[PDB]
Amino acid sequence: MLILKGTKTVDLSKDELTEIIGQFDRVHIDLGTGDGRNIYKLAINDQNTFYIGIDPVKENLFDISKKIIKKPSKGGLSNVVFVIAAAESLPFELKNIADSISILFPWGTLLEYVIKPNRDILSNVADLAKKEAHFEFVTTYSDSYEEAEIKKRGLPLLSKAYFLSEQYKAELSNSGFRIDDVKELDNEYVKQFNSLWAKRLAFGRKRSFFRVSGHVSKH
Repeated sequence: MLILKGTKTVDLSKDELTEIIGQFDRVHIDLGTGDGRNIYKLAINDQNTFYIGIDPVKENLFDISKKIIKKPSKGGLSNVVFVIAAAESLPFELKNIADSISILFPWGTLLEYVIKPNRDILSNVADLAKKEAHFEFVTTYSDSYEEAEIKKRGLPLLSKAYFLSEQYKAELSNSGFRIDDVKELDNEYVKQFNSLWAKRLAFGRKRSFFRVSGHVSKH
């Protein structure tokens, strides 16, 4: 398993990970975490949870990664690690570790995995979580082109009706996710997030966002 220490990637063993999370009552995993700013804000405000942000593009994380390793007086944190990995190839070391898991504003292939949904991929995501872990997926089209691309490929259109459908619910269930709630949210809700991408979404044109949440049932 590869983690980020500043701008450098280093190996982290299962045994090392175990020792780190031993100091926390809860563990949260944010998949496709982006620039790290969402995780940073959560972590600084909740020192009783260990936050794992996973992203395949390490350069997206450099700035926040450099911040978390500073002294506490300069913004350093001890309850955050950034894992460099993709949804299609998650580290075995993260199996059965999370009390909660989020996928926030995914785009491209990750978004397709969530909305189709891709059973094989979501099953591997569910494997990261402990029995009955909380989950939330928050989705929207990134831009008109992405909307057109997903639609051209014959993928389902993002709507509350679709996420409420018996078919989506059954498919997520087969992947190990029990949907408890589906909400349509607005730009104002998104303003709560701290990532640059979320700010751009929140303050840009009016857009529909959807939150599907519940608990991991696979276990």
